Amino acid sequence: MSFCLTELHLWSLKNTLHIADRDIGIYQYYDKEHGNLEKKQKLAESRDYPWTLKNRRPEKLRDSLKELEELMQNSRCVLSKWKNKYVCQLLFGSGVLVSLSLSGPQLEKVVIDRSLVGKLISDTISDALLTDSFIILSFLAQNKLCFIQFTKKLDYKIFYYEIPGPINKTTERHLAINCVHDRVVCWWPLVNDDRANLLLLGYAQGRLEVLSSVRTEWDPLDVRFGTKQPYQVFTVEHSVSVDKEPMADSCIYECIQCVSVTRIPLKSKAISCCRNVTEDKLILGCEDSSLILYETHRRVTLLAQTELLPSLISCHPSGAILLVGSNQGELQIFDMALSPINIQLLAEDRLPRETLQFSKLFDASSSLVQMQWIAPIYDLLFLRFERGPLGVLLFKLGVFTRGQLGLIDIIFQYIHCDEIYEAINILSSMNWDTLGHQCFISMSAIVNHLLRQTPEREAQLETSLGTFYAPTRPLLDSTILEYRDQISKYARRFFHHLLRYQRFEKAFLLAVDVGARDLFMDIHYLALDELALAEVARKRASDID
Amino acid sequence: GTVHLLCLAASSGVPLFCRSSRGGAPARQQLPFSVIGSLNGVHMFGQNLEVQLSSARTENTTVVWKSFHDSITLIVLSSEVGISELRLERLLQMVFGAMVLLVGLEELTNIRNVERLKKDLRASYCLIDSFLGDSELIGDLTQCVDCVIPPEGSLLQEALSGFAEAAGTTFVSLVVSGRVVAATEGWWRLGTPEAVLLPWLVGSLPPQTARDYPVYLPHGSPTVPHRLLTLTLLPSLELCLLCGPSPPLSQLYPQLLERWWQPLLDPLRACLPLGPRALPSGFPLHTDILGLLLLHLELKRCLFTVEPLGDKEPSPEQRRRLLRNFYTLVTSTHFPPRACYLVLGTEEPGTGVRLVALQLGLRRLLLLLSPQSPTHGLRSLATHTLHALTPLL
Amino acid sequence: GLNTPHIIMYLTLQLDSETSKEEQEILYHYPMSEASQKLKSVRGIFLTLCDMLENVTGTQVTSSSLLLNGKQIHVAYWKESDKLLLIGLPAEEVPLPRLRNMIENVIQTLKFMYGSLDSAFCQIENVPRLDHFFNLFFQRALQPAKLHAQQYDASSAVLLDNLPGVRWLTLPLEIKMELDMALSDLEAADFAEDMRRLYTILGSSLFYKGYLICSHLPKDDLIDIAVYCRHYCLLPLAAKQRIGQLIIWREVFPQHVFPEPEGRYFLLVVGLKHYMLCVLLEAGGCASKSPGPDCVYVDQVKTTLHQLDGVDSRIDERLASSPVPCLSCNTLFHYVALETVQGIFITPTLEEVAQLSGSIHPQLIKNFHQCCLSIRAVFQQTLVEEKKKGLNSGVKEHGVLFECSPAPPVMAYWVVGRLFLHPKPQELYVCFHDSVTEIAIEIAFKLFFGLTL
Repeated sequence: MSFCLTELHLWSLKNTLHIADRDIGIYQYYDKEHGNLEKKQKLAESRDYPWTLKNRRPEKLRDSLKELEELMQNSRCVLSKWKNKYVCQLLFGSGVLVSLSLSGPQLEKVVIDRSLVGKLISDTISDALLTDSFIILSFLAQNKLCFIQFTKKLDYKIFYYEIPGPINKTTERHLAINCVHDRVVCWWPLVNDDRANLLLLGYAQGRLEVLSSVRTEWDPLDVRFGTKQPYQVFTVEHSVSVDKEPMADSCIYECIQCVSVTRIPLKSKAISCCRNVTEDKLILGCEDSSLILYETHRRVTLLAQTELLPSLISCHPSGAILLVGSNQGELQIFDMALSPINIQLLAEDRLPRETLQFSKLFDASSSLVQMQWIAPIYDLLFLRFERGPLGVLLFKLGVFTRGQLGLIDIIFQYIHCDEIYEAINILSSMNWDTLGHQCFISMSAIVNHLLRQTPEREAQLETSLGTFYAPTRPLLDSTILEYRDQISKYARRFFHHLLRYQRFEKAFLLAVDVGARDLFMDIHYLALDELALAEVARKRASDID
Repeated sequence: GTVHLLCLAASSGVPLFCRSSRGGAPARQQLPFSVIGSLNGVHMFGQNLEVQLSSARTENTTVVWKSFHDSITLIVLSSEVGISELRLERLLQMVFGAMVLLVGLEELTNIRNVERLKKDLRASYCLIDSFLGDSELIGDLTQCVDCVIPPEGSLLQEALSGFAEAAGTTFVSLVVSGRVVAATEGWWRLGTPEAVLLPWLVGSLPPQTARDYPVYLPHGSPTVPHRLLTLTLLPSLELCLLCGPSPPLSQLYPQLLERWWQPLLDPLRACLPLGPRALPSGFPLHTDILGLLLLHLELKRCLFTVEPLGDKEPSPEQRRRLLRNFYTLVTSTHFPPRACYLVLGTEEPGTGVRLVALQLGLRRLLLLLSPQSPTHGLRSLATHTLHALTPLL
Repeated sequence: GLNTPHIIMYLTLQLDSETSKEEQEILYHYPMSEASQKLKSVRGIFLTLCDMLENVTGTQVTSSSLLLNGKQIHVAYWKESDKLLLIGLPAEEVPLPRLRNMIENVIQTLKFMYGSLDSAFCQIENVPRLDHFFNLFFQRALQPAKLHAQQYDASSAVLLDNLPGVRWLTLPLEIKMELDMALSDLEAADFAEDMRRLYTILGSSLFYKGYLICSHLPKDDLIDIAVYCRHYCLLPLAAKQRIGQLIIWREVFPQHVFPEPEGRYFLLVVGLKHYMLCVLLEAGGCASKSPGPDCVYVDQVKTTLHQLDGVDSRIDERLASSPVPCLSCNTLFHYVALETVQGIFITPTLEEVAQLSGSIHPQLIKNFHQCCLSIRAVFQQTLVEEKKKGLNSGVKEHGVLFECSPAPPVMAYWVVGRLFLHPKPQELYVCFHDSVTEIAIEIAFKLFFGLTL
């Protein structure tokens, strides 16, 4: 019954976007049951989210956006990126570069620069990288790496570099960029029977260069740069076992250097993946609607079933929430223990549902190609469709939380909804250590909830304290010592809670684990009044004295 | 639930009647005699100790006592949820006023002959049961005259008032199913229980082409045998002429009536099919409206409608109940630039009705709305609806 | 004034009125003054009805209206065991919906302090204590002017006394955890001098300046302690005055899948410097087996308060650092949020409304609370109907607008609240200008989401 409440802003002006009347959860820009539309106008205008866009100079926002919409429908987009929450650029295979700026969830500015179109000779750009100083371009049928350097920050110079890779006529060359702009990679899903399918590229001194190359042992599902030791190139390679069954191989390269690999068995072949912002969690979408999470610290593979094929996945930048998206518009929310979370669009009545259907959003054939939490709060999720509308999904993530949605906030909501079993699985996924502070507070919320109110709940109390007392993978000792005083106090209250009910044997075992002076006497006086346990408790008391 | 009403002569302690209803239906069940004597004996005990008992209520029921003059105690027991003393007090004012209209304050006050009252009040039982059960009338609860808006109000009103001198009275009205469609200025100056009770009596009585039912009008004529004459022209449609003892029965002759009412046949027929609704056919209501209760607070007249939607959720019987119950709530907030609303039902949409009310310009409108209605849009909806109804009252 | 007629009587319903003992029907009454005496003379009315109307109908009488001396007096009934509690108060000060809740709070308090309602009255030794209790009760209900920014609580009381909950202060987590740890530090404690423990600490709760801060105690025990503290003005005393030291010791009877263990309970309340800390102790159960305070439990609560005094300023900063969500003289004006499952209200602080002050403001606040009581009565009927169905198994929103003005500015003044039932029984109340087209779901989500005690 726990859910997140959201509102969608659809930036397209198309009349094919058949949002239902009184569907207050979705807003659309308008060009220059009607009473329900007017009522939504009143809400939108009482709010700071205008029903229509300015057509007035200098911005001419209505017209500049309309040209962007034409560009989206008539051309493939090779890149979309954000510089900050209000700044976006997107690039097309047409060679047109577009930048837009936002206020709140709403559009304020559109700029279209078509001057690059007649200057860049190309065949089918498949990919691009964007920085303020330069753009990197890649093509489906060429060994050309096209490099653009801006004299601004348009006024620019065009350079070309030769790509060393094989089969230039058909191979799709993917690109990625470090936050340190001095390093870039190019890669392709080579299948064959000179050898490299990944290049290490540098940038320095106004020039692009090739530094080195590797051949991976399996053809990658993804290639990404790390945020730590950022030059390091992480991959996820799907592979076939000698068992003739699918696996994911998380190879890492420092090139020819493969510094590490981890093999995770799969129920079915992976179709997508992403990394959690802490990088301690790898999530793969897979065939037959399966979702697999590997926790490196706990060294455990968790499985879950999903109601949609997870072709697109993206982590919330707080790291606490995963989104799973179908290309067909189904959306599902998961926590970091892979429990499903209900989704609701704003409405006058309360209706949490396990998935959200964006099939309601339009009658368009256009498919979802991107979900992205907007890069630097973070309550805005950018959506893009190919040959379809752009827009942003806003998450109304609490007032007292000040819009935050950490693992701690999910725990509090699960306490509020009494979803305790799920809250404990999350607590287990915290891995303590670096996250121990947030984990500790989440434990306290769970234990206080249960101590204030049955053997089923005792099992939950045992497990929650168990996440510290019996780790699936051991805690660092300094983590133990940081929380040792408070965890023991929460356990002491549980011992007393158990004694009030006729369950002395388990309470006895906890008294042994705690080992406090005279603690055993609390078993003795009750067992004294199963009467045999009273003498055992006397013996245990003597083991401290 | 069930309802019981008991009446006793305070001067002797002897019960005058007991009436009851079950499910809103007339019922023959009466309370135990020792209970009845104790219900009044406790009231008279308070009387001798300078205390007026006015109510009691059990978890299942509400019980109300009233003392009228020195002679009448009315005790009402209602086993229904959401019943309150205001509804019951207004009911007992209507019942007592009905006792006044049937016998006057003579006999009814300073009671000596109990046996005469036992026989004389029997006619009252039919009207009392009609009040105890459900009907598509709100005047008994609002103390406003139940009303209808005709498509041709100026045509009916001029012909209705032009007849008043010919009728021998300044008090004339046109009634559909207990609702007033049109009435004269003299008719509109009738006092609160008086203006409501008169059409209630008319609607509760079996139809006649020429009724003559005596009415000892409480306002200025409580001891004088004024009489109410009514003329049925179409089913549930009748004229009322409110008369002193002086006006002849010849005033009811068709030879005088036809020239005042025949020209009005079209709008008279137009008001007939309204039944439970009060607005003229084709009125531009918002489609989410399930019904209205429109009060005019200065004019003391109100329209009552339940819209005949085929969704039947709530049923018309429930819609009548909902508007009556909402009014009772409205009078604990609005009654001595404001609005009120309720949303009924379970967590899912489609589970219950929206209700709204607004007071503007000394008229107050109550609204029963479809489950699909937006809850944020209610005020502007209420504002537009009032503006459409503004010209009518 | 004190001359306004009111009465409490405890009456036997074994109506052997023919016997020789004078006023044998009365087991207790208060006040003794003349204003009550006429009400006392009509005591036979209640006796007649409390027998008769449950013979006529399937249930007990709950209330009645009498007129005396031109006053309308509402009289509440409670037939606990063929033995009746009766309370009569003027309608002029006490709305019927307020009275029926007030008798319920009296019934719960009597059972809480004395175990059972009938025996509390049958005990002659409890008479002067009952007289003191009812003296306080008939000042709160009848003569509110004693008040034990100005009269903010008095305008609040119209609504605050009716809700099934406790005024509570929302805090940033950075403060909340010091406070929760301090309660855990107390609840885990067992100190002496090898010995049987004197009590189990069933739980504890902390208040600051009339606001609940946090609790380790169960909800049901929070409700009973809060009601007791309302009747003795303990919470408002902390809110308005600096208490040097308060100590309260009482035996209590807080109702208390294995069965609940047998035992006896003690309520300890200690407070200093606007803090008030309540501890509920259990004799029997895991512990030894009426005594006064054992001193050691008083020392432990006082030590806990010393720890809490290190963060009082941090709380005051939260009280002082603008309203959350912010309020205008954004056009939100007021709110009350209640989770009925926990003893929590969330409200604008006294400091925050005083910060919002103006000539219009104090009138608007009184209107808000009074309208919310009228709303509560509607929700309470619904809650009872739904509870009956829930018991047999083992309405949703209300609001009003008032245009108000000091050629002054005219402002819209919505008062709205909503009742939720299924995942939780919870109630929201809000107040805002019509300039903002608010959705109750959006606000209820924002306020309740991430909320925890």
